Amino acid sequence: AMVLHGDMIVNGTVTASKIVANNAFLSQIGVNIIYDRAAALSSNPEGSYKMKIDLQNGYIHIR
Amino acid sequence: KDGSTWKQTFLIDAATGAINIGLLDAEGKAPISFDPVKKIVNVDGSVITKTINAANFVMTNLTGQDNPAIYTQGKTWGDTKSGIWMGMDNVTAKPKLDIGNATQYIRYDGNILRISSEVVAMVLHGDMIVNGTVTASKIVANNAFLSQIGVNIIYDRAAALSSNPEGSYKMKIDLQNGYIHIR
Amino acid sequence: KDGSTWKQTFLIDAATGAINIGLLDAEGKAPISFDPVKKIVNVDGSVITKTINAANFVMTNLTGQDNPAIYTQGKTWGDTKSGIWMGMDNVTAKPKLDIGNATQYIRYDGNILRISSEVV
Repeated sequence: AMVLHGDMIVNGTVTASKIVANNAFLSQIGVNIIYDRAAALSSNPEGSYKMKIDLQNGYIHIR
Repeated sequence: KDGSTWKQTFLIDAATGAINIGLLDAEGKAPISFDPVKKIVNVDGSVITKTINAANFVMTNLTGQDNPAIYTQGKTWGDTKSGIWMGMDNVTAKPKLDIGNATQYIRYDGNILRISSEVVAMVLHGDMIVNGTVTASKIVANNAFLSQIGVNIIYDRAAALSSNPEGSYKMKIDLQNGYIHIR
Repeated sequence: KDGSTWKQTFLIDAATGAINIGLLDAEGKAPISFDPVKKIVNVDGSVITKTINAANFVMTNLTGQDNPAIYTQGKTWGDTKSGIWMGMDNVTAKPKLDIGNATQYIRYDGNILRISSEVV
């Protein structure tokens, strides 16, 4: 329900439950456990990937 | 009396109970003339109106084809003009409405609405547990306290916000073909 | 008749076609008095109204400075009050509108709108 005719400097909080886009010129990030859309958009986001860099427990799994 | 024109204004006739006031323009009627026979209360216009007591909202004398409505005469739901229309339309049995032009406006029908316009179009005064689907085409933010992720081929905003998201980066971890390129 | 005040209500004069009803408050007029000479249909107020047939929407007798509009008397587009205003404003030639206060409301002008509010 957001039809856009201008540029938004949001003075509130931009929350959400899902996100699809083509790119993102962001400022600072957060990604707990590196899946990929090689698996995410693909079925089972824990599906076909080659290396999942989880920064929580010294986890560099290389495939 | 006037010239050869016996202009008559007030009348009461003991033949049909007709009660007439004001000059005549109709074939046998005047703006505020009356006819208790086949009773009808006919009036029009009010220079001063500072009050009502009931709504004066519905339209009747035709249950279906006098649609209850307060609207701009000469414009309705589907006109390119920037006029207005409100009330309970009865050709659809439920309210029609349109405020503004045909591109930057608010349209409504008794069942659904069409507001093809923005606002500064998500202004937020509360916290959202979205019960729908939050889709999008682009995203810019300062951080994200997410739950689960997806990132096909690890670029960086060292390249993404920078020109050519395939631009200046140092290691692109694509999880699709055993691709760890280190620079 | 009353006291030394000959309060007159109904009248018809064969000098100017004047048709008068009700007590007088104006200089030479009454709420539902009439004057077919320089014709005018003047009335006001209706205790019972359960019907209309045409909109009763436009405002005329001044093409530009009687703006076609149904609105709260004493408030319009740009007032901090929480009143309302609707219709085809003619000082801008197109509809003005505002429902609610000056912070949590919906504003509109014939061309554009300003709804500085949320929804869930």
